[PDB]
Amino acid sequence: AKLHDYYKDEVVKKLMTEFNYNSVMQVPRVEKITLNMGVGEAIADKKLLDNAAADLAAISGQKPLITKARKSVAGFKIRQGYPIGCKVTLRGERMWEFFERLITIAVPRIRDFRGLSAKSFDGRGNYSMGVREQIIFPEIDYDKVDRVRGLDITITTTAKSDEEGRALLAAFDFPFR
Amino acid sequence: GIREKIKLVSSAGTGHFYTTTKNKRTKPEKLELKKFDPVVRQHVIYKEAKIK
Amino acid sequence: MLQPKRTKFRKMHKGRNRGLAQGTDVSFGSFGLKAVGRGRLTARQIEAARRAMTRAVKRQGKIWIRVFPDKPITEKPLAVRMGKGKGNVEYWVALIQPGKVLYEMDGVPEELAREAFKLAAAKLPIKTTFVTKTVM
Amino acid sequence: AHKKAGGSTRNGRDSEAKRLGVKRFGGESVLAGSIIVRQRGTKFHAGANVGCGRDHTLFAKADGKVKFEVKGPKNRKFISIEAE
RNA sequence: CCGACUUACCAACCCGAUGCAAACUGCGAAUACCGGAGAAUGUUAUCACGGGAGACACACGGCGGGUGCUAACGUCCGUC
RNA sequence: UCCUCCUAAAGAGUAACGGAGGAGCACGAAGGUUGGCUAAUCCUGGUCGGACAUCAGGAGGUUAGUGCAAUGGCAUAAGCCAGCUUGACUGCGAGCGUGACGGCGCGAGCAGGUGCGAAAGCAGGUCAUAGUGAUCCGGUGGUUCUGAAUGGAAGGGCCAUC
RNA sequence: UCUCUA
RNA sequence: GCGGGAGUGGCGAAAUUGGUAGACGCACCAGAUUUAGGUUCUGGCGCCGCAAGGUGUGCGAGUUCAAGUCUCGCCUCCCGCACCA
Ligand SMILES: [Mg+2]
Ligand SMILES: [Mg+2]
Ligand SMILES: [Mg+2]
Ligand SMILES: [Mg+2]
Ligand SMILES: [Mg+2]
Ligand SMILES: [Mg+2]
Ligand SMILES: [Mg+2]
Ligand SMILES: [Mg+2]
Ligand SMILES: [Mg+2]
Ligand SMILES: [Mg+2]
Ligand SMILES: [Mg+2]
Ligand SMILES: [Mg+2]
Ligand SMILES: [Mg+2]
Ligand SMILES: [Mg+2]
Ligand SMILES: [Mg+2]
Ligand SMILES: [Mg+2]
Ligand SMILES: [Mg+2]
Ligand SMILES: [Mg+2]
Ligand SMILES: [Mg+2]
Ligand SMILES: [Mg+2]
Ligand SMILES: [Mg+2]
Ligand SMILES: [Mg+2]
Ligand SMILES: [Mg+2]
Ligand SMILES: [Mg+2]
Repeated sequence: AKLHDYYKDEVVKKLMTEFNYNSVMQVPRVEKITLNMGVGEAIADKKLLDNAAADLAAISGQKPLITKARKSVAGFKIRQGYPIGCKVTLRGERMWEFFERLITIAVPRIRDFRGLSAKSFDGRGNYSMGVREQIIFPEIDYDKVDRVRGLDITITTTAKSDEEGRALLAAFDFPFR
Repeated sequence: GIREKIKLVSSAGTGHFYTTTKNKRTKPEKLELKKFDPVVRQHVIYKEAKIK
Repeated sequence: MLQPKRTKFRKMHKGRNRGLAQGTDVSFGSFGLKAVGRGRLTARQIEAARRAMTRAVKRQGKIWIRVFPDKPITEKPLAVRMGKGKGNVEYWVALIQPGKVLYEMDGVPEELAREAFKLAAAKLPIKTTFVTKTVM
Repeated sequence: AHKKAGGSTRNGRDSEAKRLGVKRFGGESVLAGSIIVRQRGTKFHAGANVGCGRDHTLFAKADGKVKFEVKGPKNRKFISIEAE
């Protein structure tokens, strides 16, 4: 709750200043963080899905929800109902604590890290990024793993526009560019 | 017409039986249902037997 | 030759052709060729009258065709008895009621539109007349 | 020699008429259990003292006169039995 | 690598205008049909049961239609 | 032979070697109940990831879905998830529909015993309409109903069923 | 064992 | 005119209940053998294409998550049949 306290004390005062909002409830806030791993290669073996969920459970201390195919497509050789990915929804304190470990540990551990994009805000403030390699989190042991996975992080916030989320993350010193 | 026919014999000692069908390929395990026995006027477990 | 690209069904009842028409006013262009009689116009008759007025205007001006042949017409072959199914689709017609504007034209003078539509109506089985764009 | 004989018609079939419709109209006194409407869907719907069958058949649960009426936001047609 | 621009080969959606449909309907009759009430009229014309049948090859004409060529003293249905 | 639509003329019904399509099953859950949920498609962003997997938001508002053909229905969902389960009960059935008949169908309610639900209540198979075959003959289980002098038995009858 | 032609 | 059947690479030919399409062979190309050619031996080989992928069963739409296989229509070829007066 280190960043939640830092939000409640300094970000709200900052955004109320830099936007001149009538109410404090009009301010943005983060709502959830969704962690998807689309594993399309589990049609070869279930164990690839079963170990990627084990890896993502170490990153965020939750058991992941194994997602399935909404429908059947033949270009990918899948039928409707096959377990095809895994997700984790993060809310509350576990959200803040992961978001701390993200921008403090894992983003610096990116090979050739040079910033994020400010063109990844889905028109309505909600930010989405994708990491190339799961070893940037220190939860994973390097010798113990075998396969380089990848996941994508999706921060869903209550910002109406795109810039109010851009300023919110910049208030959390989020390394755009 | 792969869905063959069977009979559900009362386990109450009576020779009462309901007749019904099943797919013996996909459901190899025996069907056991709790049905009414009009002789005993109780609900008793019936078990799958051959239609014979 | 005009013809629907797709149809939901291949054949149609013979129907009737009673009633007055709906495409009465000159919508788009300035001059029109209005049907007075009743009947059906084939796609050949339509395309021949289009050719006769396109040549009569020397591709000057713009020509609309208000009608479209969407009714399939079956025929039985020669030396075939009256049973054994409905005949094969041979051609396509448009049912024409009185008042239907068949063609429109502008970009040309009135007298030229008169002589073009006269050359076209001489290729059409039904009796026509010449109309102009009326205000209201 | 010449009777080019031939053809057929893949389209000879049709089914039997199920005799659906409204068996008792409005203002028409019925006994309890009398079938009012036989129908596929719920083209009509059951109101007061009117049951809906397995095949969406509307029958009278009581005795009295048939009342057709339109209710609801969807403007659906309800059939009710007035008391008598 | 990005592609620079202009074409005429066009063109999705959307918008406006305009037609068509037996197997289209955000509308919708006339008639017909069912039920109720009320006169007048009609040799109960109505229903039920029982005795005896015949008939189940129809025709044209009108209207609504299918098929055919909106051909047939054609053909198949509905109604008189 | 059966089902769906049109022809079919706004009740029912209505023919042709008229126009078009399907059925001769499936399901022990794809049934019952309680509780909850709500689609197709498209747009933007996003690791492998691509026209099209999974993820987040927005438009949209059922253009989807319904075990299968078509039509009619479906948000109180009849559509989609999970829990518990066997009402895919037995005897009856007022009263109606439909047929020349054989026959087919709907059915509240009654008695018994049951399942879910806190409960009101719901459940006598599946959203409905196709998924089928008379009688005879013969087989199997049950039942003293009968039992050709008498007692049994055979055989027959009745019930279920092939 | 087989082994054509220029 | 009626019905049954088939149409795939340069060629002959396969594929199953719809889960990529070319297995195979012939030919063609190239290599080595040989004084040279043939044979014989090895390796390639549907079309566009940057090495990475795309378009591809007669033609046109449909069906399906997905067709060579399902529909339908058009087409071409083969066969059989086209009778009594
Ligand atoms: Mg003959
Ligand atoms: Mg109509
Ligand atoms: Mg007769
Ligand atoms: Mg007769
Ligand atoms: Mg006669
Ligand atoms: Mg007659
Ligand atoms: Mg007549
Ligand atoms: Mg006629
Ligand atoms: Mg005639
Ligand atoms: Mg006659
Ligand atoms: Mg008639
Ligand atoms: Mg009718
Ligand atoms: Mg009528
Ligand atoms: Mg009509
Ligand atoms: Mg529910
Ligand atoms: Mg995506
Ligand atoms: Mg259900
Ligand atoms: Mg159904
Ligand atoms: Mg016999
Ligand atoms: Mg005895
Ligand atoms: Mg004796
Ligand atoms: Mg020599
Ligand atoms: Mg294949
Ligand atoms: Mg002879």
